[PDB]
Amino acid sequence: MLTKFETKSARVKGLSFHPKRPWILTSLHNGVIQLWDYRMCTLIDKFDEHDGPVRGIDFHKQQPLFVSGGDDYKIKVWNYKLRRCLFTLLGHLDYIRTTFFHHEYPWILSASDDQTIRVWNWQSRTCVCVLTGHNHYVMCAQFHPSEDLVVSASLDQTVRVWDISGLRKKNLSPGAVESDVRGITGVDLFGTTDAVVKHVLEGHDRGVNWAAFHPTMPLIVSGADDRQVKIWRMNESKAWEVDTCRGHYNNVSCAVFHPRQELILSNSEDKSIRVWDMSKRTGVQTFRRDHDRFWVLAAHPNLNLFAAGHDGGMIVFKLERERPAYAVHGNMLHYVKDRFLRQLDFNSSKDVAVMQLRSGSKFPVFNMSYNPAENAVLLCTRASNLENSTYDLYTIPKDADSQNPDAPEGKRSSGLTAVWVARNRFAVLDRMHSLLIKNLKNEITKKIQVPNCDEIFYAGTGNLLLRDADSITLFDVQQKRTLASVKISKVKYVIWSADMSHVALLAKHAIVICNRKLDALCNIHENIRVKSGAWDESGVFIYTTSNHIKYAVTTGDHGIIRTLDLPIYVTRVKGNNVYCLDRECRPRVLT
Amino acid sequence: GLVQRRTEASRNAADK
Amino acid sequence: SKLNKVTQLTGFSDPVYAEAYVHVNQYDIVLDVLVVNQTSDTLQNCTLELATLGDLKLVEKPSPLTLAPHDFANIKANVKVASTENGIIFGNIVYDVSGAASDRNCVVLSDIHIDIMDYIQPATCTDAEFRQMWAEFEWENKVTVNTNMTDLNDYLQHILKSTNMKCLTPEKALSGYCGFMAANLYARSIFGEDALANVSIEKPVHQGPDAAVTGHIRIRAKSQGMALSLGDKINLSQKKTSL
Amino acid sequence: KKEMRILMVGLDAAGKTTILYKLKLGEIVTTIPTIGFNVETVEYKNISFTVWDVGGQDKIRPLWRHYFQNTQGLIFVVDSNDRERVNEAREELMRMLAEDELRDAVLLVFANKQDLPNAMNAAEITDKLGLHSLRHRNWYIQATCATSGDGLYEGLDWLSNQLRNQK
Repeated sequence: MLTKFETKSARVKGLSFHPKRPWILTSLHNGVIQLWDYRMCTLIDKFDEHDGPVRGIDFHKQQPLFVSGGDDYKIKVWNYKLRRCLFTLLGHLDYIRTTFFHHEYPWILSASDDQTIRVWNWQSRTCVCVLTGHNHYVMCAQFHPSEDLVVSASLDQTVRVWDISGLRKKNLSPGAVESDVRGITGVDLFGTTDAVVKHVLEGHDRGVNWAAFHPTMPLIVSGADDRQVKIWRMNESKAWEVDTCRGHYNNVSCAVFHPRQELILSNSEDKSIRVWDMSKRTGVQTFRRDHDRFWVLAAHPNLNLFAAGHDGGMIVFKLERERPAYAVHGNMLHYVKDRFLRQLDFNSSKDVAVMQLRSGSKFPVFNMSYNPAENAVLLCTRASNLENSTYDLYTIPKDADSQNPDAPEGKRSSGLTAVWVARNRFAVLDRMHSLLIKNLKNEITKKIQVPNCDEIFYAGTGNLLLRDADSITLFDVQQKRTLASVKISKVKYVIWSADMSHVALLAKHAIVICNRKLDALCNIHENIRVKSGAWDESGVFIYTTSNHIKYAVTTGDHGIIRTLDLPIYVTRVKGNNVYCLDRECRPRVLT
Repeated sequence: GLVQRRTEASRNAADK
Repeated sequence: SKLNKVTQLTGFSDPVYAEAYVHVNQYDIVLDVLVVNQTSDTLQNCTLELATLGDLKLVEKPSPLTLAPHDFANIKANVKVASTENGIIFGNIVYDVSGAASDRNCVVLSDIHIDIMDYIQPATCTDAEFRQMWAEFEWENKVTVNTNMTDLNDYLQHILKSTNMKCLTPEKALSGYCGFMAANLYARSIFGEDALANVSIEKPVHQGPDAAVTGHIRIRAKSQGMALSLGDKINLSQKKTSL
Repeated sequence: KKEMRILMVGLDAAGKTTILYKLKLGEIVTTIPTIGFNVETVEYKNISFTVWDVGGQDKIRPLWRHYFQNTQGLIFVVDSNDRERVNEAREELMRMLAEDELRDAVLLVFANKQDLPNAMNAAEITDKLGLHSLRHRNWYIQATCATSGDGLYEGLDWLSNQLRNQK
């Protein structure tokens, strides 16, 4: 788990990510709604008009609106630009558990302990439909992301799928005559014909707390007080249980599909978040807290960001490191995308898959080192336990067929980091923090014991940069001597100029630019996390934060070039063009 | 570099 | 010259250029922000969003403006100072473009740093009062000396100038070249907050005559913010002289 | 109370739905472009007006023909700020006015969004729509701001007087 942001507050019952802004709404048990910027780690605003716990919260996808639903039986619709409640929807008779906006229609879906699901038109401020049929508290109701379907979860031990296609036809038909249906009082005790139960999913032994649709497949995930997460498949005529994920030891509060991977995330009152493989139904990862129960899970629609609400606040996290593994040499970019090593020529813009990587690494490639002389690549993979870290040595085939890239047999071995030192030799940092020099056959040619070395970086032919806790040392591998040292804590990336005259040392919040002797020329402190950088042909270091493209000159002058909507990894800068990789490993050019 | 001192003098001053 | 207080907030490649004139008064900070539309598009609801860090409070939220193509406007914002703490003002310029699906709705401003030195005045007390306050004060900040200065007296004078603190230790007690110096410093804020510092510095004889001054500065105050802000100011001043 | 059927049509974003809910609820409803129709009953001077607000998107304009039957009054809403689509609004209005089912319908034109600084005035819209070329049809143009509600009640007062004299 890569924690990005963490809040301390009263119990978080609801979470919603803003689709475009780096914002998250948190609804608290004390009636307060908090709006946070998770990039800046700041509270933007607070909304406190609800009389008691707020459980339902959702951002509108396009409008400057959010909806909240509380134990006060009120649904409030808010304009976050105006920082005011626009109106309150009244009609539920008991606690509102969930509130969601429809993705196309001006509808709000609400689920309540009154055993009803209500659809509201937020433009007309009217209840348009009441879904009746659950015999207990309706803990969750969600719209299908593309179809006129609703899924609901209830303490009646059932998950129900509702067809709302009738509701759409009635409200969108332009020829609906002025019939004075002053029908205030006709709560037709017989369920309104506009929404029909399509499927009833029975199989939980206790109350169901959450249900969610799969974003693209006809799958439903449900979490219940039976401590099970169930996967359901539906078609037009039938729905059935596919399988059950077992391993929670208390009530499952929320379960969601991963929006981009075949993974299920569930959280539970057992103080754990579990990640499940959707195909194998096995627990891939488990995250625990010592004292705080989990209540709600949210996934960001467009980013690999998750949020979990617990008794003591909220966590915003990532499952995986989205940083692409890449190496730049001259006009060629080598980068890893999925299972393929790709080669991009910056001049021709030709992006070709050069080879297929060996299947079976559970962990993404952490770093890559390219050797242009032997056309060989070192791919470093870090395990969750650093001692189990591996590197793969591949030779890139010359005749790469772009449609069917060859799968060369890579030599896998144990090591923390592997970096090229010479044309026919590479250095490996072993699990024992010892420096192993290997040949192209992966044979140990020299063993060098280095005190306090956590990481190694390339520093020219025969030289390495060794990172300790508080310094970087330039080390000659042949002479086994330290040449120079610079004080900088926890350097993550080292970027040399094209002529090797200058080096940029990238820490989490600091950039130190040094000359070839490791004399510090400038030190830049950033409040925002530094992501990547590249040297321009002019000798300017262009770097990226999470929010900006910035420049730094060797004299210490630095500034903002451009705001970034998404964090990007700079690969090369040429004139007015910044070549970069996005978090999806797509090459982009920014002017 | 911020440290809370918990000396007998600081306790006696706080109690005074 | 007003020019010495002009701080550039955005770059020339930004769709909205901004610069601020920062005027620090005794209890309030006036930001006069020039905003220039560098685009051919009409910027609707162009809003200066300010956020403060420390004991700074924004008095009024800037109103949204509409900027014509290549038009300019001044936005004044007042920030109140409640205590003697290091403040940082963060901001964004947010705008809506009519009709163009531009992905850029936000320009991020440069951080504006408020200096604690405008609130600190040199003060005098007796050695007995200093020792009593030094024992009684709850918050200590220990700053490690990290300077390129080789003279102990030049380093003390640099700290006195950079902190606006008065040296209480008499010149005779500082006299003579022994490679060791200790001095007591005292200041008061305009809010009546007492700040004490002890400077304990040495010349590391084993590193030669060109060795930089080494040691510790201890700052004591009743408030956490005062001790923290003075410590950060001393750390920043020492790093500027290392260039 | 006399019941009167009114069809409210016009291009997308003309503010039709904002006019309808401003008259009924007194409030400004921030509306997304209407992808359908709304039906609301508004009472003015003991006449019950059943107003049909039909969406003005290109895909919905072919469906306006289904609402012509039994229409006693036509309200055409024009965005007075949208100079580019005024000719399109004229063609669509002229196409509707050529329908035999609308022959006896009274025409009210709302020149909406007059609060905007670049808005065409009611006289300029009258010429651009060619309303002076209409023979044998009672028409009126009213400058309106749907957000303030200005001119909406004057337009309804004209419509109520015309529809009262037609029997």
